[PDB]
Amino acid sequence: KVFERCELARTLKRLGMDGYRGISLANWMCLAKWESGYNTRATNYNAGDRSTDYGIFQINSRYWCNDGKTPGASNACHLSCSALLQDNIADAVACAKRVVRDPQGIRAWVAWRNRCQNRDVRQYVQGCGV
Repeated sequence: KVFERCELARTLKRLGMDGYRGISLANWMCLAKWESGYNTRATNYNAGDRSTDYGIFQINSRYWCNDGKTPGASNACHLSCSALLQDNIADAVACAKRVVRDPQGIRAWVAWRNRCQNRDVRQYVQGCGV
């Protein structure tokens, strides 16, 4: 599924993402935009450590979900990585929350660092009534 900008914003808000652990909705919108371009079935195989980034937030197999093929991986969100490729993002949002309940917070994702930190993210939720 490829969400429209404002469509995603309302859904994330509805799912309790506005300010979860200090993170604004516009920060999450900025992450998704740069991670998968609002695409729920985006995946990225990282041949280096044999892991894959799944879904709209591009959550990595080594730490967050189980795909059975990542060497010495972990499953913190306790989900099958298929749960992160659904059109219904409820599980992906629940896992992204688990990720930010970690020391780095939203900083866990390097693309957030590169394109959202100290960047005007307000533009991602303008006109969405959120």
